[PDB]
Amino acid sequence: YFCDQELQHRVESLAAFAERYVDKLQANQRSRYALLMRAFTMSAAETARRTREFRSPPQEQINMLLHFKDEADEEDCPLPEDIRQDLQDFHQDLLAHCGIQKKPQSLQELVSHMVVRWAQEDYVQSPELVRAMFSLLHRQYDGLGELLRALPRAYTISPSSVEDTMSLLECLGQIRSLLIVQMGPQEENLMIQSIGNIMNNKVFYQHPNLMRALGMHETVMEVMVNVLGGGETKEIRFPKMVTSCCRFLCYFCRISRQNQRSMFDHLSYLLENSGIGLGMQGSTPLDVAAASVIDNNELALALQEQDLEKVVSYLAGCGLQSCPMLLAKGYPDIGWNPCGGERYLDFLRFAVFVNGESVEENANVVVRLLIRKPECFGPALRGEGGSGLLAAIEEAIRISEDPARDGPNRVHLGHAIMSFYAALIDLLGRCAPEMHLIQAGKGEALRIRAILRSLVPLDDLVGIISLPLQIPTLGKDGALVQPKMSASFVPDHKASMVLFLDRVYGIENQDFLLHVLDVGFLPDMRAAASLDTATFSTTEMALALNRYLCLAVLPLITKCAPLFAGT
Amino acid sequence: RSEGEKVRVGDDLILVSVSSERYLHLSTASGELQVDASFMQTLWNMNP
Amino acid sequence: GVEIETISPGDGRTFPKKGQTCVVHYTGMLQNGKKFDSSRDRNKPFKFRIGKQEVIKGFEEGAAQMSLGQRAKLTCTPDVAYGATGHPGVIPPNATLIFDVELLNLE
Amino acid sequence: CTHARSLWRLEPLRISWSGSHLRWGQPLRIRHVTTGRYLALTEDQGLVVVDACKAHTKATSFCFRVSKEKLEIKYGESLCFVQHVASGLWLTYAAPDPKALRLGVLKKKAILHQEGHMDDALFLTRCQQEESQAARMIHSTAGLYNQFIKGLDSFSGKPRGSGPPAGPALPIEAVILSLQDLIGYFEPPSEELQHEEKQSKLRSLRNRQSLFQEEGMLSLVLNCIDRLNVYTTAAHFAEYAGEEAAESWKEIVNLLYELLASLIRGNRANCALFSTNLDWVVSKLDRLEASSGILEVLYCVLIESPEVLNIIQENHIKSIISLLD
Amino acid sequence: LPGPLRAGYYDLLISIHLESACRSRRSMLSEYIVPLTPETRAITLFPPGRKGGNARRHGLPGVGVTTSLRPPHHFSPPCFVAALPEAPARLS
Amino acid sequence: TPLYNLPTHRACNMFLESYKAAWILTEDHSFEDRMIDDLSKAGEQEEEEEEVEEKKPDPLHQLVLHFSRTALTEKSKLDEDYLYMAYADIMAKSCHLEEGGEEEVEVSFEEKEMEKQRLLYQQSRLHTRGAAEMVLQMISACKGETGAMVSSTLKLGISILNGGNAEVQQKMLDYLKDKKEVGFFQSIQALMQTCSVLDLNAFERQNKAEGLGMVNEDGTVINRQNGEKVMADDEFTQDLFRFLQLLCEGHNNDFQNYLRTQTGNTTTINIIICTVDYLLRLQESISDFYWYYSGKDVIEEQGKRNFSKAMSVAKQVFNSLTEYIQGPCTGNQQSLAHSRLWDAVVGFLHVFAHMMMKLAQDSSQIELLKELLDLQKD
Repeated sequence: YFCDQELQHRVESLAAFAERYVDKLQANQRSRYALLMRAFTMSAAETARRTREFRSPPQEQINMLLHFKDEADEEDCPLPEDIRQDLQDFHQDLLAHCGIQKKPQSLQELVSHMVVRWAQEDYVQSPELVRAMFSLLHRQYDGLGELLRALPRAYTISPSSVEDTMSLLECLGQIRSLLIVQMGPQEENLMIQSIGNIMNNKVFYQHPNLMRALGMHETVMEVMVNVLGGGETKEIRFPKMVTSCCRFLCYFCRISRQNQRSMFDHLSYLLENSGIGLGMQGSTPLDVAAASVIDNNELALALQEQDLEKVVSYLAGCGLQSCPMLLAKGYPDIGWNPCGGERYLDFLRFAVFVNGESVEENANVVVRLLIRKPECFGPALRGEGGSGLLAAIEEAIRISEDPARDGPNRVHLGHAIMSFYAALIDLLGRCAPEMHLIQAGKGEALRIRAILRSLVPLDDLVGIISLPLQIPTLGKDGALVQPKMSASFVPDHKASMVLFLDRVYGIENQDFLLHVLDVGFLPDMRAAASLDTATFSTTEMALALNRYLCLAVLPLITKCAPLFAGT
Repeated sequence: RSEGEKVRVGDDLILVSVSSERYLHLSTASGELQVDASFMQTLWNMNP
Repeated sequence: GVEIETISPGDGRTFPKKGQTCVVHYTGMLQNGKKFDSSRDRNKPFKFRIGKQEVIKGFEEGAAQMSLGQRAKLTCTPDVAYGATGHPGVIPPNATLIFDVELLNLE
Repeated sequence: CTHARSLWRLEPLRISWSGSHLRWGQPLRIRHVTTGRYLALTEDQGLVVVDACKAHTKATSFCFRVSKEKLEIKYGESLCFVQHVASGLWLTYAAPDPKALRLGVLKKKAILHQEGHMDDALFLTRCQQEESQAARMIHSTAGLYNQFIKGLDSFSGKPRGSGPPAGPALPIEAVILSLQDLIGYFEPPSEELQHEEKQSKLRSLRNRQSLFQEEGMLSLVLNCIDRLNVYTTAAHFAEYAGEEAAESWKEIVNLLYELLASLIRGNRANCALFSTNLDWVVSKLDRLEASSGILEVLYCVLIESPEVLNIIQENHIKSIISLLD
Repeated sequence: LPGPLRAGYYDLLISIHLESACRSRRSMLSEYIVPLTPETRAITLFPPGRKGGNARRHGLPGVGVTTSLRPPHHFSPPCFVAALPEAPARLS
Repeated sequence: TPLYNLPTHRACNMFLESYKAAWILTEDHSFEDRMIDDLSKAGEQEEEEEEVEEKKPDPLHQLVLHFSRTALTEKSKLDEDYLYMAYADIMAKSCHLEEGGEEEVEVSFEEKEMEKQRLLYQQSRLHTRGAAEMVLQMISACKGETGAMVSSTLKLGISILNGGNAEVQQKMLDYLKDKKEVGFFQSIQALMQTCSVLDLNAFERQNKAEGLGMVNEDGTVINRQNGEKVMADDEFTQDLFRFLQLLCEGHNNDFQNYLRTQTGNTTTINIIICTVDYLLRLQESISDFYWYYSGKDVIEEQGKRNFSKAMSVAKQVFNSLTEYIQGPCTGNQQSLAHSRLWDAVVGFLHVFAHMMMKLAQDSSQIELLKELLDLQKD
């Protein structure tokens, strides 16, 4: 405990010098900027200082400022010699405090002589005594190393945020104390409250570096491990606990990209623990994996082929067996769980499409594994059955039509089938090679493109584009009969359809362009023009139709506008 | 057997196309045995 | 049904208000003779203001019913105090409570 | 593989070559060490293990041929094709059954087919002397305990009535001696030993305990305890069985509880097996006979199993408090 | 008092009065976060004795001013005559 | 982009980070030798224990015995122990000071012998206390799991075995033969299997990430430095094969034959064959790297670094094989003659010929060509 207090004194003094030295160096750098702006005659020096000192990231320029410790690099820095000597003197003070430099005079010498004296006195037998004694010896002999390890946990907080920092520390202490407690109702409720308080605290998103330095992302991951140890056996325990833990972790990933990196570092556990019965609804390990992989390209490149193999295995399982939860609910047995299939397809979508671009390596690996396991494509695309995507879509429409087969928040199996097919086709479309690769004519790009072309036929795609959709019309008595949300065919299906269409079969001829125009595009235009009136314009399915329009099919028209010439 | 090992005579092999990435397969579902490169494997024990 | 017993007389003059603080040094005690709350050996002049229901209503009524400096025995009914294992472990279910209460000061 | 079920004794048909090095094609009987049966043939499946009474040379005679060719043996680093001497059928693996494929483990049924496969050759591997001895005591202990169980069931439900409870008397002396020998065999390593020696003997004890538990000796001991604890007291056990039988009923009960405690000592899996039988030990806690034994059993289960502590209920806690009061 | 009883009473006091706060502070002691305060800028590496002996003289460990943010200890009075009241978790 | 407009707390955080990186980390403090010598001093215990033959262990010996007891503890896995990492590093560098030496002037015979004897004494200060037994026990206890624990254990074993010295070799051999355990060799085999080779998919992915670049939340880092996916744990596999080379160094045919076949043990694992298999995988990976770069006119700097790292690993494997066969060890010679080494050799010869031609055509790859010739020499 005494050595811990000594180390705390060391880091506190380091923070004190941090404050003083950033004040001095900030004043010096501001005066340097003013002098450089004044001195327009020194063109080369002005350009060099503007590029290096004043056109660099703050960490880079502070590294350049502090680089004068090396004797050779005593001229690159612009700091005054007095400031250099001040930091040097504090360095000598820190070394003297750490002991770098008869009767002991300091705690270090006292502990060293003490440990050597006991160990030379007797062959001590208590293993805990041996471990503690030699750990004390090592900390006393490695004072610089102990501070070197402690400084990652060191952080400097603005004085105006101290109240919220203390509140966050108390919530952290509550979670850490409840860690050793076995999970229960009251503990779950207290964890919900603490996670909510941490999320509403402004320091959570204000200081991601302090956030990682405290590092209770690992603590709530330990909460995940503890709850999922019992959750995996039989059914999930404390689904509210699982949902709130991804609430915290998934939002933590959305806060910053470094938080995203730290969460992506532990990607393997989340995908192994993600299951259909576990994450049958809500905020899931699949969700935190998707958050850690989405909108980020370096992490998408760092994605592991073993992780892709695992999620393809889960996709194969979803294709093979029906949902036990759905069977317990009493809905008709489908033979495959489209909800879980769609969730893993969405994860693969976020894995293979980042920053508005298609990542080549991940796309190739995913399509490779997909064609290695044909059962992942679902019953429609199976080789032996040959059911056909369009015929399966019509079957799903009639399944949602007949109440007996569509009945046992609410789970609609027909829309689940449609969403599974839409997600699979969307994944293939964003796994399609880039137009640059196609024009370059790379063998792997043309090969993957041809594989997708064989996988999905043109006639089924144009049929589902031309698939008629019901329309919310006012009833005879005045009751607006709108289609049931998440139970009827939705325009997101056609959106993914046409996304695959323009990413694999980029429209280059006017005959088939006008063919799909008369098939599905113009009828959609008529439907939206009819829905334009304010009597039905406020309906959610019409708003989703407008979203489909502007986000999917209107850009295709803008792209194919030059091809429309000579019509 | 494992990849990187020289193929023994009479050993079962899985011939996979590099263009279509499809395995040579013996289809008997049509009632007549036929050869076709498709997405499930067939142990072609090609012998010299 | 808290039962007042005058162990030692006090002022007989100054009685608590709803909204007056009482510092009491009590000896919580069971019917069989087993104490459960010795604020005196814990050196706690427990501060509670009458009429705010922060205290079990039998004990609070007895404290308001007694006068300052008057040592009294409160026999609180289990209905009027800790009906079902109040502070489980401390109090057995359905047991009458005896409190040796005196008012140090009527603030 | 670690299970004693994989152990097979090889008794040659000729006693003269029992210790002589094995010959290719030599007639010989394969025997299951744990169950005591002999691998042989039948008219209702290809090959099964039969009793020693049914183990005739027409059925049990197997020989390790070099290969499938028509007409010494190295312990490992070699390959042997087993064939029944008379019939000539080869020990082959059955084709992968779809139900077994749906099951997690393949567990291919052994079948005798003259048109053998190319993977019918074996890698013979000797198991250690400790494992061989453990399998042999498992066989002998199972036999003795089955005899005891059959006798207890024979006089169960029928009072003695001043007459012999059953023809075959219980092997009480044999059971008591076996219980004492097993307690000494599962005696934990002494703490006076050095660190490495103590840990090695602890490892040997753990694997022996796991062997017995996975073989099912723990379940049979529990069954014997149930059969004995059907009777409330030695007077009741003398009312049903003989008085000479009830003379040592207390000793047999205490030794059975001590053996159960030794079996479940320091084994996470063995203590987790009692997660279902928590009601059993708790209901038998209040029994006057071997009260210390059942208390020690409960103590070992609770200290070496977290699952039982997860599924302790208030009636169990009240019974443990009833032990105090 | 006998040895076992003395140890039992000592650790009973520690467990029922100091254990939760001790564990919370012990877990929080790993991180070292410090605000910008006059106390912080007054913190110095070595004691400012301004003497020859005071030069390179280490101060007493654990006696200096600590500015590291530590959540305050929370304690509740153990009173069992106030009416006992979701219910928040009790304090030590 | 300026720094004065930054908040004071953020500037303090960046100052702590920069001071940590460029001042504390750059500063070098040598406490290992002094601390090991202080621990190895027995003090007055031997003075008061002159009459007793079984003297109480000195502090370093007690440390070694504690580490050995934690190794011998029957555990499912060998958990991480920062104390053991620190102490193993301290002992390893304490016996590694003299091994490292602590136009060019030649060393006299007396100087070479003096350096060798000081190295032997620094190694004695640990192996007379149980360091060899410790490293064998922890290598066995790792159960073939790659990590910093086994990395530090292998580093300490290398520092003990430096020079191929007969006393530590004999102590290790005697301990292994006395315990008759297969854990050590099965862990070695598992680590050999878990070693890595050249990965062209990882190379392309790393190049794409490097071309992509990114930014950071605090400040900004364009083209952020990440872990080299190509030639991961290259230091670890070099240390593993160096440890095996040091075991077999000095032509100690007892340990050579023990590595070939583990007599007395129930199961034998041929570490020579495992080395052959890993060298085969490395040969195939280097051949694939050649087929990738052969279309390219000039090897980029990333490819040059990958070639250098993989080729240094290959050099270590070749040296391990040469130390296996050096001496008249007919069993090892026959095993390497009859286990696929000729095939791996033909692969390496093809790579050598084509890389030699290409790197002779390209002038700027003189360093890579010299390293190629050195590997061919091995």
